[PDB]
Amino acid sequence: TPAFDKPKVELHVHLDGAIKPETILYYGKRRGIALPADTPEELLNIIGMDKPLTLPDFLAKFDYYMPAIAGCRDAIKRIAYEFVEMKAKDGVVYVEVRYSPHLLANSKVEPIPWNQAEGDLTPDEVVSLVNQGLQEGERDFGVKVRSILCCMRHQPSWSSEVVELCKKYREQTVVAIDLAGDETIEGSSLFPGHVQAYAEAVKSGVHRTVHAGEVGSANVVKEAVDTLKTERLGHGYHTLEDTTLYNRLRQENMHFEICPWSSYLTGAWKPDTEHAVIRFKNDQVNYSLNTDDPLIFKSTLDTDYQMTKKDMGFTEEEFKRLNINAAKSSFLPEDEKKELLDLLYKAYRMPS
Amino acid sequence: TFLAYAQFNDTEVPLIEYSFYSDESLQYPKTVRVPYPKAGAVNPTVKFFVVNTDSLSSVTNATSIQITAPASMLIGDHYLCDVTWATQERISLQWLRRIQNYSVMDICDYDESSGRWNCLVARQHIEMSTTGWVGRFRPSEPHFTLDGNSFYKIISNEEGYRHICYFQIDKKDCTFITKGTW
Ligand SMILES: *[C@@H]1O[C@H](CO)[C@@H](O[C@@H]2O[C@H](CO)[C@@H](O[C@@H]3O[C@H](CO)[C@@H](O)[C@H](O[C@H]4O[C@H](CO)[C@@H](O)[C@H](O)[C@@H]4O)[C@@H]3O)[C@H](O)[C@H]2NC(C)=O)[C@H](O)[C@H]1NC(C)=O
Ligand SMILES: *[C@@H]1O[C@H](CO)[C@@H](O[C@@H]2O[C@H](CO)[C@@H](O)[C@H](O)[C@H]2NC(C)=O)[C@H](O)[C@H]1NC(C)=O
Ligand SMILES: *[C@@H]1O[C@H](CO)[C@@H](O[C@@H]2O[C@H](CO)[C@@H](O)[C@H](O)[C@H]2NC(C)=O)[C@H](O)[C@H]1NC(C)=O
Ligand SMILES: *[C@@H]1O[C@H](CO)[C@@H](O)[C@H](O)[C@H]1NC(C)=O
Ligand SMILES: [Zn+2]
Repeated sequence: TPAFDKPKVELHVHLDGAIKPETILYYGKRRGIALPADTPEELLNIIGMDKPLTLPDFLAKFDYYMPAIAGCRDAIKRIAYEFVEMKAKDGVVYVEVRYSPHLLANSKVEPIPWNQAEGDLTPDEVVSLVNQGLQEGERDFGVKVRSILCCMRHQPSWSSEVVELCKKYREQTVVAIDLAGDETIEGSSLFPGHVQAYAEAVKSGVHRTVHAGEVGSANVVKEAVDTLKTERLGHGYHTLEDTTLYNRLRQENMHFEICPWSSYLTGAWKPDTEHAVIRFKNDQVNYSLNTDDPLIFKSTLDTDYQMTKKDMGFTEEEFKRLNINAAKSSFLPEDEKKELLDLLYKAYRMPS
Repeated sequence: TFLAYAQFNDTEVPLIEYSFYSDESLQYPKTVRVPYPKAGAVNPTVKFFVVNTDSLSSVTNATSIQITAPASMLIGDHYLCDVTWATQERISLQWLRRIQNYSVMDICDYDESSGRWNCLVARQHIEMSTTGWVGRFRPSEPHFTLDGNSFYKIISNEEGYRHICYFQIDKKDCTFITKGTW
C-alpha cells in the first residue's frame, strides 16, 4: 500500500503522543486507574480524532490515558521500547523523539502532573528509564534513535533542569532541547528561565529546536530564532506572513519540521487554503515530514505521506530530497550524520 | 553492605484447593487453598529491590531502590531466575520470558551520586534457543573474576554441548574454554 516505500527520517514526534492502546489498557488494569473504554480497539476511538476539532479539545485527549502511564517506572521504559518498534514498522531508519520528562514524574516535580499523588519517580529516574528503553529498542528493531527533552511554555520554572538533564545524558540518546506547550501565551518566548536555558544550551553544545509558528504569529517564530537561537522550527507555518523573515530564513538555511496531517486535525491549517507546505515545495526550502502524535491522530507516518502525495501532487523526487534535508539537519554528531546520508543516497540509487 | 530481595505478587493467581483431614479429633475437614498457576493460567509477577543496611535509621522507614527490568522483558510475562553478586557494588540479574527460549542478563552498578543502581544496555547479554529452552532447567549462573569485569558461565555451544564460556561484561561475544563430545 505504501506512499513512499523507501528509507525515511523523522525529526518531530512526541512519545506521550505515540503510545499503544493495549499497554495503556494493561497499566490501567494493573494500577486500578479508571479508563473510558475496555477494548484496546474502541479505546483508540475515544482518544483519537477524525474531524478537525481544535487545540482546546485536543489537549483534553491526554487526560484520558496519561494518568495510567505516568509515575510507573515499568511503563516509561516499556513505551519507549514499543515506540522504536512502531517506527521500524513504518520506513523509519532514524528518529528523534521528544517528551517532557517532568510530565511522567510523580516526585520532585513543581506541580505534580495529571492529578496523581506523590510520588516516587523523580524526573531524572524517568529520562534514565526512557533511555534504557530507546537503547534496547535500537538494538532489537534496528533503527537509530536519539531523544529530545521538552520545556513547557506555561512552566518556565522547569526549563532549568531540562537543559541540565540534556547535558548529563548527552552520552545517551539526548541530543537537543525543545519547547512545546502553548504558543499563544503572552510573551512566552521571553520568560526568564526559558531564555537562560537556551543560553546554557548554546554555551554547552546542546542543539536546539522550538515549537513555534504552528498556531501563532510570525513573531513567535522571530523570537525563537533571535532571542532563543533555535536551529530548527517545530511547524513554523504562519511564517509565510513576514516575507522579510521567511526569505532571510531560507537564506540562512532554516529547517522546518512539518506535520501535514497534524495541521489538519489541530485546526492550525484550514482546508480552504493551500497547505502551508506546498509553498515550501515550490520554494526549494529545507524541510522534513513528521507526525507529531500518531495515537491521537490515529495515524502512521504513511498517512502524512499519503496526504502529501494525494491531496497535493508530491512526487518521489521531492520525497527523496526532503528526507535528505532531514538527515542533513538532524542533530547527530557529524561523522554519524555522514553515514546516515551514505545509507540514504545508496537506497535512493545515488552516489557518494 | 547491601541486601537485595525479590517481591512476588500473587494477586490474580488462581487457587488450588483440597481437603485436609487432620487428627480424628477434627470434626470438620479443612480446605487447604494455595496460589498455584496451572499451565496457561495467570502467573505471579515480580519486582526486585536493593537496600542499604549501613544507612538504616530507626527514625525513618528504610529506602529500597527498585531495579526495573529489561524493556525486552516488560513487553510481556516474565520471570526473575538468577541473581548473582559480582562485586561489593556490582550485581547481576537474569530474566526469562514466559516463553522460555529467550533470556537476558543485566549487570548493575551502584551510582554514588544518584543513590540508585544503573544497568547500561551495552552490558546486557542475550541468550536464546530455537531447538528448545534456555538452560538445563533455567539459565546458568555467572562466576565473576575478582575485579568483576569478566565472568565464566556454562552455555551450550555450536553443536549443542554445554561448555564453559568466557565473557567480558560489555562485549557481546565470548570464547569457549572447553569443547568436546561431553
Ligand atoms: C499486586 O498486584 C495487584 C493486581 O495486579 C495490584 O492490585 C491493584 O492495586 C490497585 C491499587 O491499590 C487497585 O486499584 C485501586 O482499587 C481501589 C479499591 O476499590 C481504589 O480505591 C483505588 O483508588 C483509585 O481512586 C483513587 C481516588 O480516586 C486514586 O487515588 C487512585 O489512584 C485510583 O484512581 C484503585 O482503583 C486494584 O484494584 C488492584 N487490583 C486488584 C485486582 O486487586 C497491587 O497494587 C499489587 N500490590 C503490590 C504490592 O504490588
Ligand atoms: C563493604 O561495602 C562498601 C562497598 O564496598 C564499603 O564502603 C565503601 O567505602 C568506599 C571506599 O572507601 C566509600 O567511598 C563509600 O562511602 C562506601 N560505599 C558505600 C556506597 O557505602 C565498605 O568499606 C565495605 N565494608 C567494610 C566495612 O569494609
Ligand atoms: C521461541 O519460540 C517461539 C515459539 O516457539 C519462536 O517463534 C516461532 O517460530 C517461527 C518464527 O517466529 C514461526 O514459524 C512460529 O510461528 C513461531 N511461533 C509462535 C506462534 O510464536 C521463536 O523463534 C523463539 N525465540 C524467540 C521468541 O525469540
Ligand atoms: C513507615 O511505613 C508505613 C508506610 O508505608 C507507615 O504506615 C508507617 O507509618 C511509617 N513509619 C515510619 C517508621 O517512618
Ligand atoms: Zn509537536
